Amino acid sequence: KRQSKRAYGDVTIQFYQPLDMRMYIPAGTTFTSTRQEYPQQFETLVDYYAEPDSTEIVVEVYCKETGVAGNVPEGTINTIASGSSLIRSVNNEYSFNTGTKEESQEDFKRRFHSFVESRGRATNKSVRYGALQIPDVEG
Amino acid sequence: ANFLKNLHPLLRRDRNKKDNQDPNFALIDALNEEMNQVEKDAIESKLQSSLKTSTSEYLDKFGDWFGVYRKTDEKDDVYRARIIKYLLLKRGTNNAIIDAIKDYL
Amino acid sequence: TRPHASIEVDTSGISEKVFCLIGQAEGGEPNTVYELRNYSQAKRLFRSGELLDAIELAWGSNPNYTAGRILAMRIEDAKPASAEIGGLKITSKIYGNVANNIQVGLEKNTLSDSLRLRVIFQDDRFNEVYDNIGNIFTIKYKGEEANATFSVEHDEETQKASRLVLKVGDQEVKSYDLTGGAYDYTNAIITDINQLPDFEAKLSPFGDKNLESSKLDKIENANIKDKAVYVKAVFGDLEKQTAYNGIVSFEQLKTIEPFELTKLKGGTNGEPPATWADKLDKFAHEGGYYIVPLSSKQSVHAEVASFVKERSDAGEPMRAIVGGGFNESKEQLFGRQASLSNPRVSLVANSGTFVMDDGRKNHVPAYMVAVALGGLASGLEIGESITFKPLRVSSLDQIYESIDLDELNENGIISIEFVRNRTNTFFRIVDDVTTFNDKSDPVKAEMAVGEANDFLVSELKVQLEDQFIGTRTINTSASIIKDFIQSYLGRKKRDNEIQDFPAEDVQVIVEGNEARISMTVYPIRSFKKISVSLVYKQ
Amino acid sequence: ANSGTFVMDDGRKNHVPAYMVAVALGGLASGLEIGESITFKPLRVSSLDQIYESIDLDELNENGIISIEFVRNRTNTFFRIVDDVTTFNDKSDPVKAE
Amino acid sequence: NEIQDFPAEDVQVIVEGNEARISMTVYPIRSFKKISVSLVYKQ
Amino acid sequence: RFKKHVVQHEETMQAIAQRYYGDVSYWIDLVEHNNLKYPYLVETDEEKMKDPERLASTGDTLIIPIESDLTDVSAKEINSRDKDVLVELALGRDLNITADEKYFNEHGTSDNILAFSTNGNGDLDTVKGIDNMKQQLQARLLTPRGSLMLHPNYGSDLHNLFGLNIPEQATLIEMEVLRTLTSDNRVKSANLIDWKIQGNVYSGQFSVEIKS
Repeated sequence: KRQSKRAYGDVTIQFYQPLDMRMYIPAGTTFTSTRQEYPQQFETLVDYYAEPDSTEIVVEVYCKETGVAGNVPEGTINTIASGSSLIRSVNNEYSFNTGTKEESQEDFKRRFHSFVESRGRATNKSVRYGALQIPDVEG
Repeated sequence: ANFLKNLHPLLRRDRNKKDNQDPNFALIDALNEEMNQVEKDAIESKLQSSLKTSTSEYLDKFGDWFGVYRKTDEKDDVYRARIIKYLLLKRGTNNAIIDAIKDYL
Repeated sequence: TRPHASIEVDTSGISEKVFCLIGQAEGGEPNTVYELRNYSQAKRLFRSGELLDAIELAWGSNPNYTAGRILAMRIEDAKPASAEIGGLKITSKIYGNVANNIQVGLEKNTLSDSLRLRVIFQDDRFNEVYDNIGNIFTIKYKGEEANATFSVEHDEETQKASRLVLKVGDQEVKSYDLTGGAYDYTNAIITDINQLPDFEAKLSPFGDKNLESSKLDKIENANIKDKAVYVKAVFGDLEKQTAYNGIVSFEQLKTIEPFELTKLKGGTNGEPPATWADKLDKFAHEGGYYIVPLSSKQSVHAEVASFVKERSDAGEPMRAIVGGGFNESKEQLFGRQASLSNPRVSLVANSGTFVMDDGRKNHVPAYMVAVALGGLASGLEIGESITFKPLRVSSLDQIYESIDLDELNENGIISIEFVRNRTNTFFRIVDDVTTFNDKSDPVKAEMAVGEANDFLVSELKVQLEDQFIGTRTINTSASIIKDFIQSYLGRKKRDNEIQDFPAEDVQVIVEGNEARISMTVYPIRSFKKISVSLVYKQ
Repeated sequence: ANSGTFVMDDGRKNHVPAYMVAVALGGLASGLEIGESITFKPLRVSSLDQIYESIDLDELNENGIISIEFVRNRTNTFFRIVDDVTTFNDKSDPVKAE
Repeated sequence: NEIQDFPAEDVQVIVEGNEARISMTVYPIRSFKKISVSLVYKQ
Repeated sequence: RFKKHVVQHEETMQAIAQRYYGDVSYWIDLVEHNNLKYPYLVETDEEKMKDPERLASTGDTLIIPIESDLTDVSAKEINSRDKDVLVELALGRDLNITADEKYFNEHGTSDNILAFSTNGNGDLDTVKGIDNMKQQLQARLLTPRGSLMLHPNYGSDLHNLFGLNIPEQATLIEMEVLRTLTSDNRVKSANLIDWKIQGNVYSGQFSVEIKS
């Protein structure tokens, strides 16, 4: 079952030099698309605290827009609204696969019906369906 | 009918000389071309709307109306004249019946 | 100007007591104080960080009360990013590491023989391409003779167009002294070339150019009869097209040539300093009343304490609000109160969260809560107290129970109580008490009393300076000073800033070239205890 | 600059040179009360034999030459005159300039 | 209404019997030509 | 229509319905509008991280219908999923024609001034929300009263009000602008806050009360 969960994925940030302070990353921070053609935007649900000396940190970011429209190809998220001097660039190695769209109860019930009906055997209609299951079978 | 007249005054009505690519004008020009081409078809339909100049499908419609069926490989110029002659057929008199032999020779 | 209507729709919005902030941010020229009137401007001149977190919060902290004009300053020794190539040194207008991302290159178009200038700065998506740099105006020839040429001359001791010359065959036909005189503007050269029947000249179409003719470049001996030759004046176009029109400037060291796209270097925010003292002083004469330092180090709080003492003793009153750290407990606060016991400082304890209008939440240090509170203290009309007002803080790191609102408050430390009064936003401030250890004197103890004290003192100072110490004569008794002072306090009673004054109390003595007064005034205050007694009948 | 056409009261659709548009303009300017301007007033001209349009109506006016502008509707004749600038070079002083 | 307004206490006169000299300021009246009307709200 | 609100520290969902609609009883229908799972309001964000879209926590926005649309099932369904897209839909969507913002403010009350533009990729630009409302007010002000080919008595006589800059002309201009701005029913009122003169230049500003 699908419940319109907004798209999310791991994102990594890089800095010029190793840090010398526990930098703050507020919840609600916006990671704007670097590509002009992509109006998609993402927000950070929970605060993160950079380590004292770690040169790189990975955080989880959720999209603002639900549905399949929230999916983005790899190498698109490379800008941060709350920029800083220490921050160099942002990148997402893995693509956003968790984009989800919710259908109606009928669409949920129809696949179940089709699966139950498909389990029938030793009948004309079931033989016909099982022949039509393999490709290059028509009429 | 003049799509560049007759419209919202602020939509710019001739292209920007300031830079190369002007989608606004491209859209207006496409639409104006489409509806000018429509206007030209609707003016061109004057000749199709009269038996004296109807051609292709419309002349076949006229000939079906009058009952005179198009002969195979018949051009419009002779088909119109045939229709006009057949509408003014001259038959019933012995001389007229003899003179009708020209169409049977 | 062309006659037209024009209409702008303004995002420039999204009281008297001026309010001061100092902190870190990746923008702005250092040491100078700025004046800010709405953050849609401030956001252009700073970038982000604590100072702009504070400002966007300082004006939002209560729905009906907010600070007026804000004064701000960057506590950094920043330097800009720069590069050198060709005869040009490049300097960025913004000071900070952010400038290092800006890129500039010069490319060239062989067809028009003009230079393509491009700026890239992805972080604003700012990207601009200036072309047709070079080719200021054309010279052209129309006579029948053999050959026609021209030349610009540069005198070395000025590095400026000393002469412009036209020739026919092998003899000069005209001259122009372009250092200084009639031809200082290219408009005169264009007209006075066209006047000659044998010659012609035409100006480039890419809007205005019309440079001062002193900044032409040295071109010599090109055949006019063969070519409609351009005069280039490259550095004139750089000024004309990138004076007021860019994020990055140029300065001329000497020939110019194209170069690849390059990243600027040297831009540095600068490490924090040891002290704030000889930079904190700079707010003095801009007239602010409330000041807050955006840090937690106890050294900084001792310099602010000394600063406020230094100005207030001068007749230049000021008051500071301070807030240390996150999550700090009671014993640390008492240690910090004792260590910082002077009046005109008000330590604010709590830490919590705030939400800027872009949707962004925050985990908030106590000096930010002091600023949010300072926004109320400044925005309220003179003399009225912050006490029991709602503070609009979204959530708090609440440890500070009812008993602590006796112990914290009686030791002179401000706090916010969690309060379940549902009729408005929940949190409210308990009291307006100062850091000073002694309860007795309200002028020291209560911020809403010290404020009205300072303004009354200062105004009565100015009036006595006006009327008397401008020294028209000694022949104006003590008795007339008694009359003037009672006149004056009659306006303070009439206009509702003092409750009353027993006019009979005013006692005046004069000692030649000096006089002295004693008086009594009943101050206006907020209520702070309401006691009801409720009694029964029949 | 412009040369217009006027419906002359004989029924005579007269195409008319520029020095005669100057009459039509000067006549209007002369009749109004002192201190009013031809600025943004309409003229009863029928049509124009013209090059100049909105960007040219920066260029010409900025250099001190008057011209008539086409406004597509409701303003009485579709035509109003952009400015009252004079031929003097320096526009900074309003007494000389306008 | 032939002038917009004038300051009365900014007039200077000088005289030598053979010639008088005058100085005066006037604030002129002329047609509007730029109208800049701005819009704000409270969202 | 609706009112905006935010979750406060340890505020219960009962408390909101009671404060705005009077009766506490209405909270039950009010949770369906904000599409909330049982922990309808919960203090902690690391608890919102359980399943973020189906909850609200401290600092999050909420939607508050007017009482007439409280009982409508269609309003419930729409407010459940659209969330922030409410404001855009409620202010409506339109093609963006402020392509040259620097330019149209150099030749107002002249025609041919606005033009389509492109944002994103391969699609005409569009405007929504408050920007749309501004753009529409802007276009309405810069259009003469009888120049659109249908539904005339639209626009302004701003092209007609050029005069001797004496104050009566300035009050007249103020009144025309206010009429023009108050024509749209979506806007509540306008009022002037400043008018100012610079020789032959008018300047002034107007505050407009847009419905929530």
